[PDB]
Amino acid sequence: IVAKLEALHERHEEVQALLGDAQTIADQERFRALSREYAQLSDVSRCFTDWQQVQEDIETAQMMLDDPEMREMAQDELREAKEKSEQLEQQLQVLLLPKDPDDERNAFLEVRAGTGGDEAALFAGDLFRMYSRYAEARRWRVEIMSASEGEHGGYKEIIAKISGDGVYGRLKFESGGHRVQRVPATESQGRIHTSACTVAVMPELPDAELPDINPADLRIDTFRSSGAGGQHVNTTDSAIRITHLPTGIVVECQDERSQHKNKAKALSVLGARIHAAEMAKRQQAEASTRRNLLGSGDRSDRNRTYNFPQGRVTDHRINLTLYRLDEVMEGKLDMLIEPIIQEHQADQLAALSE
RNA sequence: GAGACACGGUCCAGACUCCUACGGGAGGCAGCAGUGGGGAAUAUUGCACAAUGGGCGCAAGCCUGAUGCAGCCAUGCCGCG
RNA sequence: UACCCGCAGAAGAAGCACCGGCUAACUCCGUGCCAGCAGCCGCGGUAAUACGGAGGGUGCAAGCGUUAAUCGGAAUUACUG
RNA sequence: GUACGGCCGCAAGGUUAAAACUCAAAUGAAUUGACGGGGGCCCGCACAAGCGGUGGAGCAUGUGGUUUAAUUCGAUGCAACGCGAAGAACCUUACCUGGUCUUGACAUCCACGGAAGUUUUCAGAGAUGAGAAUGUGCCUUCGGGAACCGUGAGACAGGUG
RNA sequence: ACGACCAGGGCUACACACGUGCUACAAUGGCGCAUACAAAGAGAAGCGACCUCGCGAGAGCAAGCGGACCUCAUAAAGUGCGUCGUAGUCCGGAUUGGAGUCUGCAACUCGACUCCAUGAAGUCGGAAUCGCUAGUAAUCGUGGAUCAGAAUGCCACGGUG
RNA sequence: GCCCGGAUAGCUCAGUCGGUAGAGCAGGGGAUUGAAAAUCCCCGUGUCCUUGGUUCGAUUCCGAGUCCGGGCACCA
RNA sequence: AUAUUCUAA
RNA sequence: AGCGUCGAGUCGGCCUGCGCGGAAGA
RNA sequence: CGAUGUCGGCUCAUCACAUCCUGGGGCUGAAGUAGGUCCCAAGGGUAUGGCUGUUCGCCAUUUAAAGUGGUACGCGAGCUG
Ligand SMILES: [Mg+2]
Ligand SMILES: [Mg+2]
Ligand SMILES: [Mg+2]
Ligand SMILES: [Mg+2]
Ligand SMILES: [Mg+2]
Ligand SMILES: [Mg+2]
Ligand SMILES: [Mg+2]
Ligand SMILES: [Mg+2]
Ligand SMILES: [Mg+2]
Ligand SMILES: [Mg+2]
Ligand SMILES: [Mg+2]
Ligand SMILES: [Mg+2]
Ligand SMILES: [Mg+2]
Ligand SMILES: [Mg+2]
Ligand SMILES: [Mg+2]
Ligand SMILES: [Mg+2]
Ligand SMILES: [Mg+2]
Ligand SMILES: [Mg+2]
Ligand SMILES: [Mg+2]
Ligand SMILES: [Mg+2]
Ligand SMILES: [Mg+2]
Ligand SMILES: [Mg+2]
Ligand SMILES: [Mg+2]
Ligand SMILES: [Mg+2]
Ligand SMILES: [Mg+2]
Ligand SMILES: [Mg+2]
Ligand SMILES: [Mg+2]
Ligand SMILES: [Mg+2]
Ligand SMILES: [Mg+2]
Ligand SMILES: [Mg+2]
Ligand SMILES: [Mg+2]
Ligand SMILES: [Mg+2]
Ligand SMILES: [Mg+2]
Ligand SMILES: [Mg+2]
Ligand SMILES: [Mg+2]
Ligand SMILES: [Mg+2]
Ligand SMILES: [Mg+2]
Ligand SMILES: [Mg+2]
Ligand SMILES: [Mg+2]
Repeated sequence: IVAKLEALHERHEEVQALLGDAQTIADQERFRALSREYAQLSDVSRCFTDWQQVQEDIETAQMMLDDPEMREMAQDELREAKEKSEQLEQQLQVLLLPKDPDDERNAFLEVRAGTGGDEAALFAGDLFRMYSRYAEARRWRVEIMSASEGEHGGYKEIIAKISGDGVYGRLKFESGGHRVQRVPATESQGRIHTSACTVAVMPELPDAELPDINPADLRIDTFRSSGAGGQHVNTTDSAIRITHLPTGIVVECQDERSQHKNKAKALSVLGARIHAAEMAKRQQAEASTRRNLLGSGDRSDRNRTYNFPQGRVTDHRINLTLYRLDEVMEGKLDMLIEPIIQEHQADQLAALSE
């Protein structure tokens, strides 16, 4: 975390090379993706320099006078300066806190039973409750589209839309395996069992606007229809082939004797086929996106472990362990989320162009 | 030819490599060393005919990558630090 | 060249595998069904003689392990049996 | 005992008969149990025979849940739920909010300075802080202490974590 | 500071679900008046008589008793006589208003008790389910621990049966 | 494009033809069970597709749409 | 006459 | 208008007449 | 309606220009090469196959280019069927 904020000072000075000189002013293109990079990590740098002024003072705060007598009375002045540097860390949060429009949008919280059968399902229930209680705290509107209840309680699957301002900015990190280690409720011998649940947090995609079939994006071919119908069918351009140039979808229609009916029928079909083909892409995109977020339901594939015996939650990607499980299960998730958002932004502002 | 259907002979055909004045020619490391390649992996383009053997010779000798030796490698066995 | 004699000075010369059982050799720290180990049985899910390091120990030693391959153990193709 | 091939068959199929791959077992008999909607024999308000309740009402009380700054922690089939608690207004109290302390509310150890106690005032929600009178006893080699209070250490105390 | 001190809050929250109790729905009863018959137990910062005052909870004054002595302390169901006459009642006593009492630095959150007023649900409880074999069940009072105060709980005690 | 039928509880369906809607399965609460089913008791559930009329009053009777299903779009 | 089921340390 | 200089007209609306473009086929 | 033979192919065409190529230009978000777009221009030129009765279309491979239309969607007293 501190090592990352050091890497900002590494990419703070090399950029701060040209102000009113002649090197990168030749092309405004490359300069545009450089001057704007400075601005983002400039606010964080100056605030970090203020924190890098207080640390070293602690190694000369123990004894400033020399003899131990007034040192403790003098330390109270440096103790107040330590409380000020604590507020600089409280600011650090706000300077990292993300400002990307994608974070503000709403989110579909999908929770599925991993390995553990009924026990997994009971813990899906405990996770969904934990998110629900976290969603109603900060005051979001959580509502259930699809539930599949387990035999002994909980859910085999629970899909809930969580609606507010900044949902997908705080729940994006819940995606993946959640491993639970406890004596289940479905357990006769008092044995500890290790179940997992998969959580997918997918952001709300702007519904799906079925667009108008622009006639300038059509090639319409008229020609003689095939088969029976005497002189009329010999001589009449009844048959329609509408080729949609964008997609490349082509629909032929010669079911009726009138070109107008055929053309009408073909536009209808070409509509249906264009609108079915794009809704297929969306399903595939969603299916693949979900597949990746979930991972396997196996106990080995996890971002977080909830060990009830020890009352330990341990996020595995930010090697963090808290003995505050009872709190976390009641939906005080800002013990776990905050750090993850810090270390995510620490990387974003460190690696943008590189 | 005593002996071969002949490793470093002949003829034909074939594929491959090379030379060519384009007409035509040349060649065969499964000797020793060595090169490329293949491979988990296997050595020096030494020295000498002094010894033992072989060819020819009356013999002296000449030839002998057989052989005797050296080089390389903990590859093994044995011995010693 | 083998071998012999002289000179100086401990001087120039120790590693490799293993230590849960089978199997000779045990403890501490770290990790927390992860990372990893593993010939078989198995070990590891916050008090690990089994993982990784350390200290100690055992076995081999200019080798030591691993892998491959063969017979053995296998009376598990049995002639012996 | 399957595939492929062969032979047989009207067919159904039979017959002959592999391999890959996979597991560290699979298996036989017997032993101790446990279990059976197996058998036999017994017992207990276990049923039956009775009597009175609970489940509905209002209230008490505990719990789950929900709520909350906090609703402290524990008990959870029988064998948790008027249970730990034989008694939460303060105290208790472990919880929350705010105000405070840092060898420290509670111990031992050392140095320094003071007898304790006694009344009284102000500020403060109180903790606490700042004053002012008021004593300077008890053991005594009248050198020293030990009755307990302050102040400074750093060994540690402290923790219903 | 996950240690320590303090004030004030909270453990008493309330769409709801369950357990354990209490009180009822009445006439084998209610109310009024009169009147019998227990056991067991507690008591010194304690139990507190008598007398006086108060509708009452209580208050004042104060004996006695570390108790087979004094106090708590009137047992109640029962019995006799009266009334009510089957009504949501002269059943039931929730809830709420007003006015008090006492404990306690302090009863707002959050005490118990008293008085006047108020007079809810409830007319014997669906599926179900509990206890009990005799001085038992059922029903009737009585005491104690904890405790300043604060039992319908608990632990004891007799009565009727 | 036209035509016939349909739109009623969460799902599948009755019903009514002017007033005052049901069923089964879901759902909720209780019970039974060591627990989950099955079972048992108690409950709730609808703007009667959307509009614009007629009417004192429309789920019901008109006239539009919308969605669904079933025809048909022919003679040549 | 009717009695199904019990994952995974 | 042209570039303060230069020395008579000048500017763009209205009413209306006739024309111009817009105007490619076997 | 006392008959004006109807698709496509074949053969043979002929005209228009709203130009596919070649010729001449303006503008270009025209550096060059190559394009875009609009104007002028009808002299000449303007695929062969696979599939399908096909017209159309898709596909293969060409070409400077494989124009768009009219002609009883030209052409059965010319062929096919
Ligand atoms: Mg030869
Ligand atoms: Mg050769
Ligand atoms: Mg060679
Ligand atoms: Mg190689
Ligand atoms: Mg030679
Ligand atoms: Mg051993
Ligand atoms: Mg082997
Ligand atoms: Mg053998
Ligand atoms: Mg067979
Ligand atoms: Mg066969
Ligand atoms: Mg019975
Ligand atoms: Mg009740
Ligand atoms: Mg609790
Ligand atoms: Mg608990
Ligand atoms: Mg505990
Ligand atoms: Mg416990
Ligand atoms: Mg309190
Ligand atoms: Mg505090
Ligand atoms: Mg307090
Ligand atoms: Mg409580
Ligand atoms: Mg009454
Ligand atoms: Mg007492
Ligand atoms: Mg009533
Ligand atoms: Mg009655
Ligand atoms: Mg008995
Ligand atoms: Mg009683
Ligand atoms: Mg008491
Ligand atoms: Mg009794
Ligand atoms: Mg099943
Ligand atoms: Mg004109
Ligand atoms: Mg005629
Ligand atoms: Mg032209
Ligand atoms: Mg011409
Ligand atoms: Mg000319
Ligand atoms: Mg073609
Ligand atoms: Mg034509
Ligand atoms: Mg024609
Ligand atoms: Mg023809
Ligand atoms: Mg003709």
